[PDB]
Amino acid sequence: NRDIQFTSFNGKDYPLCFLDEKTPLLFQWFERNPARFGKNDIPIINTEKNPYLNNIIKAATIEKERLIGIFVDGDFFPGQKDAFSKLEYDYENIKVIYRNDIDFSMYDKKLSEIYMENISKQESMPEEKRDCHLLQLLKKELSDIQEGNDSLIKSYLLDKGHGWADFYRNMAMLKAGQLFLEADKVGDLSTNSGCIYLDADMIITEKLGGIYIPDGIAVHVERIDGRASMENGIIAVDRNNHPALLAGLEIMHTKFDADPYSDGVCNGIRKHFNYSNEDYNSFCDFIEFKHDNIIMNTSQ
Repeated sequence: NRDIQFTSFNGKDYPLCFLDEKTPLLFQWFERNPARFGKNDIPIINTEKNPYLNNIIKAATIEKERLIGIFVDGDFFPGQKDAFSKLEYDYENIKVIYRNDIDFSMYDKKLSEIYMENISKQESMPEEKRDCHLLQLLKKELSDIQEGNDSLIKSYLLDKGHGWADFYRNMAMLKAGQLFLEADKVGDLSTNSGCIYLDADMIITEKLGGIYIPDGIAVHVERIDGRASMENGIIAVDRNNHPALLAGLEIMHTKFDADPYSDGVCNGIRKHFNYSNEDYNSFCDFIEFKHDNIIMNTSQ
């Protein structure tokens, strides 16, 4: 509304920006084994203990005035893409966005460039503090680089773990509201380009309402027995190319084998706020996404 509000971390004040009740939601489904689903089924796991499509449909049915993205990748059968088109037709606020249809080149770097800056960073490293093996592996990987394969973004399309989904999610979230604009799925703003990423296990039990996040970014924090950690389930951004995620992308461009979750999000947010030596815990209550309307499918 009319007046900007502030919060303090480490004695510095920071602007709270306001994600209105129209801010889009983004879910993600990157599927290794489309063959597990019926040939004309929605290819998202939907079982009583894992009701992920139901969670997404619930969010869409609760937040009628929000766009609901499903950012998808994997070799889907053509009748599963047909199922996805039917979902968009059934629920007019659900918008399916294929990774394949989005250009991520503006966030790319040559593997050769990352490898060689790391070599130079080590080889020039004052003493033998050098990781002998990292130096050795870097020089060999620099050698086995195919012509149209010198891409940090293409490399994550061959990632064998969580890195395939988490790297692309970070870049989807660098695009934020502009993701819907890029996919021609808007029915938005040149300013109001915020977005809230939610993991498909999160359940909106009722209407989110307006949300205040600090300096335009907030993350899932989990607490177990009084210890807090930042988590990848919830990322809320004030706009596209939010500086914290660019900080995270900068680490992904410099640190060889950087983790897209702990470097691409956590470390990036950390650098943006210049944290480090203070309490992780006090930082975690600061950066935490406040909702109270998003439980997981493991609660009573």
